[PDB]
Parts: sequence; structure tokens; C-alpha cells
Amino acid sequence: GDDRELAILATAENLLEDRPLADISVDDLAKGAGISRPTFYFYFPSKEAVLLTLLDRVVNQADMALQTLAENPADTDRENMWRTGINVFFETFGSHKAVTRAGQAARATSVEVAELWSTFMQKWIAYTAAVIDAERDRGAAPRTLPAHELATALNLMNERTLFASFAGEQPSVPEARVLDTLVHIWVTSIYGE
Amino acid sequence: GDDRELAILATAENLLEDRPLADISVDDLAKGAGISRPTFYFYFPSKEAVLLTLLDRVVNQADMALQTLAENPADTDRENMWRTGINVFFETFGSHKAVTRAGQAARATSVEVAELWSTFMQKWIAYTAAVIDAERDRGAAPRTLPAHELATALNLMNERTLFASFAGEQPSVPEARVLDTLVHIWVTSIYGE
Ligand SMILES: CC1CCN(C(=O)NC2CCCCC2)CC1
Ligand SMILES: CC1CCN(C(=O)NC2CCCCC2)CC1
Repeated sequence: GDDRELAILATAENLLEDRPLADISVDDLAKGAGISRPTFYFYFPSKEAVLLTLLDRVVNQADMALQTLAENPADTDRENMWRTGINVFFETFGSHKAVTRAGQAARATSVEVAELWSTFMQKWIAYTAAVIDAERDRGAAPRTLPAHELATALNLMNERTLFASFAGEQPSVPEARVLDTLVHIWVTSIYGE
Repeated sequence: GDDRELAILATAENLLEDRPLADISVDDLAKGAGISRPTFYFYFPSKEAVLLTLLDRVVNQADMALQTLAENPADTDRENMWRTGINVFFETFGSHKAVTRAGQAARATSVEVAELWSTFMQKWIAYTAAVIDAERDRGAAPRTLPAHELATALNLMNERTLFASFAGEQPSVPEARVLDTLVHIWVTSIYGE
């Protein structure tokens, strides 16, 4: 049923680990999923549409994990507060590196993928800015830059730096160092004057 | 002569302001440059090769401007030191937004463009790290993160945030606010404990 759907998705995520979407075929996806090519087309219009769904699931998984954290304060200092939050993104995207990688590239060619990234980025930035503002209101953070602008740059840093690290780009921060690196820059830029 | 070359380059940069490289033709470039299509192919193997050269020129212009700054210290505090430096990139790339935009997209499809970006990014990060280290050695900056790792994240932030701003992506820092935004995060993360 939608078991077939789940299978198409699992096959695509598995195949994306080995090669880019350009070198994966609908025949490849159908085969791996144990269905014919016409049956594939019943569930998805295109292999592009498969990636879109995989990216949607990863993005929503991150978002739901962040919502959980936001509802349950971990009983910490400001550094571990931000760390735990950044770590949601580090772990979620880091657990799905092939979807992350293919979904990042697809931004250039797919308006739907571009808009999905854009929608969630705006949400995560707004949440970052709300937290910074609450930190300023409680007297914990100084009123320096506009919170939303600061939040924008810090989120864009995270996007670029996490994904470079996961892809092993040259240059990149080693994956085992990237959390500490980002948390330092967040805590210093948010609390520093 | 290489006047024709310069003309091909000017035409391409002009046309990239209006549409992506995919919708610009060799006939478009030849026409604008006042030459035939075979004459074009004498000077460049492909329209992809034209972009590569345009990107090479912009990247080297930034690099040369940074070398000039590095040879002549501006007589300032630490904040204006970093600002003047970031401003080299803000002004150089900001003066060539269409090449910036097309060259960023071309990373995904062109190994030569990927390697060009990568070579200069490594140079600029190494220079950033050298400056941070000299700041630490003089007792002006605390020994926090590994300088090279800090330098990596800050450069990757700048890349992503400048180029989002220039493209007017949603989300992005307004172009008129991006310099102040980046300088704050650099100065706080470099000098802060
Ligand atoms: C796809 C991006 C989205 C933003 N990212 C990220 O680490 N920011 C978090 C930090 C903790 C509070 C919410 C936002 C990087 C990955
Ligand atoms: C293409 C990138 C390269 C790096 N960028 C940049 O602003 N960094 C500068 C800051 C001043 C010292 C040298 C490095 C962003 C644009």
C-alpha cells in the first residue's frame, strides 16, 4: 500500500548514499522497491518528487525535535541550552547525510525544494530570535544587534558549516569539532559586548 | 585580439545580470561580442568556460585587494581592522553579483569552479587564522577555539550570508545591514571568552 511508498523512499535514501540523484533511475527505484515502473508512477510523479518527500520528512523530524526541546527546558546554563538546540540539527541532518546533500543541491533546480528549505529556515530563525529576545528581556543578553538579523546570520552559518562538515568539503570544520565550533560563535555573539 | 576575449567576458557578465547561464547561448555571447560562433570557439571551449574565467577574475580581484590591505595596516582598533577586511569581500563580490550568483550555482556541476572556490577559501581561512593567532600571541585575543577551525566557520558564515544577502534570498540579512552583522559575530567570537 503506502508500504510500497515507504519502500520507494527507503530505496531512494539507500541509493543516494552511493550516487547522486542524476545517476539514479526510476527503474533503479522501482527495482529496489520491488515494484514495476508504472506502479512507481502511481506513488510519485518523478524521482525529484521522491527526494522532495525525503527532505520533507528530515526537515519535519528536525522541527519536531526542536519543538520538544522548546516545550521541555533542559535545566542548564546558557551554553548547554544553545548546544542542546544546535545538536538537534547536527544529529537529525547528520543521520541523513545523503538526503541532506541531495536536497541541498536540489535547491538550484527545484522551486519546491527551495521553498521547503526557505519555510523552515524562516521558522528556525524566528525561534532563535524569540529566544535571544527573551534572553535580553531577562537581562541575560545585551541589546547589541537586531535579534532577527543576528539570528539570520547564525542560522546561515550553521547551515553552511554543518553541511560542509557532513560532505567533508575542502575546506570544512571536522565533523567531530563542528558542534563546539558553532556553539562558541553562538554564545559569544549572543552574550558578548 | 584579446579585445574580443574581453568583449565575450563583458557580454556574458551583462547577460548573466538578466538570466541564468542555462538561458544564455553561445550565439547570444558571440552576437553581443560582435563575432561569429566559430570565432567564439577559438577563445573559449564553452559558455561554462566563460563563467569560470569571470569567476577567476572576481576571486583574484578580491584576493589582490586583501593582499593590499595585509601589506598596509589601517591605523585602527580591532573592530575596524576586521570590518575593513570583510568589506573587501562585501564590495568585490557585491560589485559582481551576477558572476557571484552564477559561479556559486556552477559549483554543483563544474569541478573546475568547485576547485577554484575551494583554493581561495583555503587561502582566506589560512590568512584569517594567521591574524587570529597573531592577535592571541600579542595578548589581544584569548586562546579559545583552535584558530583554524574558528576561521573556517567564520569564513563559511560570510560566504553563505553575503551571497544570500546579494541574491535577496528568503531568508537573508538586508544588504545594508550585513556588514555590521558579520563584523559583530567576528569580533565577539574572536575576542570573547
Ligand atoms: C538547516 C539549518 C537550520 C538552522 N540550524 C541550526 O543549527 N540552528 C538552530 C540552533 C538552535 C535553535 C534553533 C536553530 C542549522 C541547520
Ligand atoms: C567568498 C567568501 C570568502 C571569505 N569571506 C570573508 O568575508 N572573509 C574575509 C574576512 C577578512 C579576512 C579574510 C577573510 C566571505 C566571502
